[PDB]
Amino acid sequence: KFCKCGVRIQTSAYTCSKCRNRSGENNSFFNHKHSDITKSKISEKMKGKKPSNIKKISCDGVIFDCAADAARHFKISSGLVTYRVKSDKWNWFYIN
DNA sequence: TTTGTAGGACTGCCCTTTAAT
DNA sequence: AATTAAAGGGCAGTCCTACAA
Ligand SMILES: [Zn+2]
Repeated sequence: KFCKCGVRIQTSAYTCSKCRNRSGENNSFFNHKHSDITKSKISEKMKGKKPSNIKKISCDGVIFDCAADAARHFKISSGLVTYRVKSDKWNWFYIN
C-alpha cells in the first residue's frame, strides 16, 4: 500500500510516520485532562530548575543569575528590579 | 509483543507591566 | 518618586497516549 506522500506503508497504517498529523485534534492526548497525581509528579520534577528565559543582571557591580535572585537578595519585589534597571537613578543593567 | 514518536496537557520558574498604595 | 501584588505573557522540561514499526 502507498501513503498519500507516495512512500509505501503497511496496509493497516493510515499514513507513514512522517505524514502523521499530531497537531490539535490529531494529537493522541488532545482534549484529555491530567490527574492531580500527574500534575503533582510534573510539579516535583520541575522544582529547582530555572527557565531558559532568565536574564543575568549586575546591580552596580554585584551580579546575579536572574532578576529574581537580585530581588530575593535585596529583598524587593521583582517589579522593582525592572523599575531600577530602567531608572536613570540606578546603575542596574542586564548582562549580555 | 515492544518500542519509538511528537505534540497535547501540565509544571516550575521567569520577566514585564498595571493597579494601587 | 518609590514599591508591590497581580495580571499578562514566556520557556523548556515532564507526562501521557494512539499509532507506525
Ligand atoms: Zn507519508
